[PDB]
Amino acid sequence: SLINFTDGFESTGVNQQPSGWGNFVGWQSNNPNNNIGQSVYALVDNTRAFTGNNSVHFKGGAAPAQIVRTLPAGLDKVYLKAMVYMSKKLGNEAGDNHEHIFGVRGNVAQADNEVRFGQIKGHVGTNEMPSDDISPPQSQWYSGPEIAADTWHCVVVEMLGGNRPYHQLHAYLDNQLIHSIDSISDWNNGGVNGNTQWLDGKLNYAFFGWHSFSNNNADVWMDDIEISDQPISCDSRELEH
Amino acid sequence: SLINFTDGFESTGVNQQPSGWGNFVGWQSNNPNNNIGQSVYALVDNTRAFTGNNSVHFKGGAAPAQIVRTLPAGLDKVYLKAMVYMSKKLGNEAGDNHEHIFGVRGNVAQADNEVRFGQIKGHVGTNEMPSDDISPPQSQWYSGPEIAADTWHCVVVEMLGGNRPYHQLHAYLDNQLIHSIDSISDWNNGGVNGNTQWLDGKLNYAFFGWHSFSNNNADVWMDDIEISDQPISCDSRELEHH
Ligand SMILES: [Ca+2]
Ligand SMILES: [Ca+2]
Ligand SMILES: [Mg+2]
Ligand SMILES: [Mg+2]
Ligand SMILES: [Mg+2]
Ligand SMILES: [Mg+2]
Repeated sequence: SLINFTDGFESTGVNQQPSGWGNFVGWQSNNPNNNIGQSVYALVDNTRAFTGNNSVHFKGGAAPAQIVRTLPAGLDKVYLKAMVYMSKKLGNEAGDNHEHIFGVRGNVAQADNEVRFGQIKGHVGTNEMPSDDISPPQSQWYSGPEIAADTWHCVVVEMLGGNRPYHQLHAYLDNQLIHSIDSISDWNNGGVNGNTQWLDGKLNYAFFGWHSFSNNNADVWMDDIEISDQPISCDSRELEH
Repeated sequence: SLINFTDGFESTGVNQQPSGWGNFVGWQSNNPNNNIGQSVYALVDNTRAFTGNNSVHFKGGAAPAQIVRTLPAGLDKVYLKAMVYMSKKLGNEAGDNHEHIFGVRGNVAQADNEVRFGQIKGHVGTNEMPSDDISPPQSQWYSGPEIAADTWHCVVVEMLGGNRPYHQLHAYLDNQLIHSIDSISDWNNGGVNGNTQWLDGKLNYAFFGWHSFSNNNADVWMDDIEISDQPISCDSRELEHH
């Protein structure tokens, strides 16, 4: 209703930043050096794709490599979805700090006010900034469902904000629930400093890519991105490839 | 002489960013949220100092916390100096990736074109971006001189660029030489991609603070910072012979 967006990257040339998207590359919003000569980039690639010719290829690590899209004013909730292919797994990973593929941010220039989905402490899940809280709690770290390397996955994240008693997040892999934030006790460290409305101010930009706080370089490809304020799920082709 | 700058932080109020410096805090140049309410900052502090009442207190980690000074155009060399007090050590440290306290950068917006002195792979030394090369080589890693936690140190970094056959860096602790780069074989990964003039374009901004690529939070205090195109050293008081 406020946004119904899809992108398969098919109209953008190879080695170019996806048309219509901004970037967050090397900790800089709209880095002017997002190009195939750098070690960190977010560029269209026609050598791997889920549909059509093209995907977006993120090459990064500790230095983020992301595309970023503005979200409409007044969103209460958002759904992020993509076909995702990664060089390493997420989940069930000893030694991890945290790493993420999808998120929303409040301020374009900074990664210090955002919600980050991928894994935390080696379990699929979420990190919020600026609290630096993480979900799930410590009991579940370094275990749980895996998002395997070297295959296409259909990943969906639902973020429910606005006028409800407690903001929520649900993440899915191939339409199976793999992570939930339903109440304050789903956070490790006291629940985003006690803020029940913890998506407030976060839904200004959507971002996709690779960002590791575990010192791991990766290559990630995404295709068939969808962003909506109404629910999204994976279709027969995305499930059964 | 184009620059001969000293700062003891005595004229700035406590909890304020040092007057006349820029910042690089949480990966943003001149971050407007550099204040005592945040988890990452670079602020004047009177709870510890080497001279007078005040030092600059860096609180950071993976997220950098730094002050930044613009350097004059056309430097061929620069010396960076400070009294430094750290919550953890540099050097002789197992499992370290790299971390740094001093540096110079070419472009104010990014940490991807700079020279970084502190430790690399647990030995005191230097990391260059964008090559990501490190000095000394692998044989010396996780060993060598220590810059101990919880005491004041007088640290000097000498960077020699310009028209010489190979750019050099030397670092000194209490006037003792602890780290040198003066030949391509001092680099682990084959020498900044072959660039003999590897300080070219790097002497635009000097920075001081804490930045870990080893996921270590720290608190660092510095006092009596100096920047110059002529040599800088430590006086007997700074050496703490007592
Ligand atoms: Ca496509
Ligand atoms: Ca002082
Ligand atoms: Mg699949
Ligand atoms: Mg669809
Ligand atoms: Mg001393
Ligand atoms: Mg002096």
